[PDB]
Amino acid sequence: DIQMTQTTSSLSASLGDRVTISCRASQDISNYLNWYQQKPDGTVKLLIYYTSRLHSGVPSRFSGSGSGTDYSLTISNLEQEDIATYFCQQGNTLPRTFGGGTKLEIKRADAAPTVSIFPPSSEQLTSGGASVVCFLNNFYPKDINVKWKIDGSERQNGVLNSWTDQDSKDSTYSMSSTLTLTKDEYERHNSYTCEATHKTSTSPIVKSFNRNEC
Amino acid sequence: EVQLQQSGAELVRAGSSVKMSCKASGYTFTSYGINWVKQRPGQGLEWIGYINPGNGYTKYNEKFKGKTTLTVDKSSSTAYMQLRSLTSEDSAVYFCARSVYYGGSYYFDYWGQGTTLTVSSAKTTPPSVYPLAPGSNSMVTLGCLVKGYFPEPVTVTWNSGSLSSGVHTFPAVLQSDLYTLSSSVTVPSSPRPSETVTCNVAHPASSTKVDKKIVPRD
Repeated sequence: DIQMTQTTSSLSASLGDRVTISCRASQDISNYLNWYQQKPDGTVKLLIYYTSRLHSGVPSRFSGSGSGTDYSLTISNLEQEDIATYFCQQGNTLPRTFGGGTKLEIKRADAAPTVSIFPPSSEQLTSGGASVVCFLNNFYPKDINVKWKIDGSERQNGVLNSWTDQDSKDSTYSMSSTLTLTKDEYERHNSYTCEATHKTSTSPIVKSFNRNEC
Repeated sequence: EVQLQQSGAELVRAGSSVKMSCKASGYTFTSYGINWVKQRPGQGLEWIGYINPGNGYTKYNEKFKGKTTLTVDKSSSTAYMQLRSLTSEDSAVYFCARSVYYGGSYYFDYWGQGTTLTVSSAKTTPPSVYPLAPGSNSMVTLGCLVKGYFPEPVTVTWNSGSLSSGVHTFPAVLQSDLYTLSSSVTVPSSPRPSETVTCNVAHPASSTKVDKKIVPRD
């Protein structure tokens, strides 16, 4: 079939900026390309159709063009309501295909994460399990990496991570990393480290604790 | 107004099946095709297939054919989709949208709110709230771990909501066939452990409400 490519999963902009999301077919779509918008709440709406250009009931700031393989959507003046995920869609050949989507986000001044680590709770230890959690909150841009070190080394297994969409008051992101072991394994070692690597600085921000010290 | 109300979310065991609804309104049901898209967290929409209510002519996307069957009721102007012998990769959100004409080639001008299909076999199970406290400067972050529950959702709050700003409740993750999530709150050092900081975790499905107090030391 026809593969639709949208270079840029996430795209940054300020409110009031001309924004452009690209989309490129794996072949000549003969100008049969559509564009859908999808709000965070999940709903989907049609914006433009037929190689872009053709509107629906949508605001004037939305514009579109393209031809053959290369197409694009442009929002002359970005509005808060505009913040969402945009998918393009070729209606030239079956099966109908969709691009990867591009999700706008706002431009914040780089931040550097606030890192906190938390040993396991007695309550959970009694259950025989043990989980060490670590929060990397309010940071920007969204790209980040969290590294767990037990007794000063490796550790990949037992690590589970969660991320949040951009905040709506400040435009930061946050992340929750969780390493779960067995009570026994947790007692066979001493220092647990949560290292955070963020462009915000070349030296990882390190937080950890020693059991013998608790 | 053109309206498409899809069925509620469905929780069903793998191997089984399920038929979801999509009910059109504000326009002539048989004059416009219906298509179904599939969306998994892992971005992108997948074009399931398209059915013409007037004739019942379906057209499937090879990758869904066989396990999927598109039907309709040209009476209650309602469109249906059936997914058989479910796998986990069936877990997702399904949209039905009306397809339309200009310049030779259709497009979807109206979508539904989508239905959420979750394929699991765990059962209504309460979570275990675990307090997250620093061990034995100006601002202090505390937490609360909600592990081993099912199915979503679970509602978290701090001090019955009196602590709103500076809170972060992370999306859940499937641990061992169950769900687990965390939640943080950043309050000044004067507040805790001075005063009380408590997480309020509610898990509806199991009719469970929990208030765990974050106390000093491990």
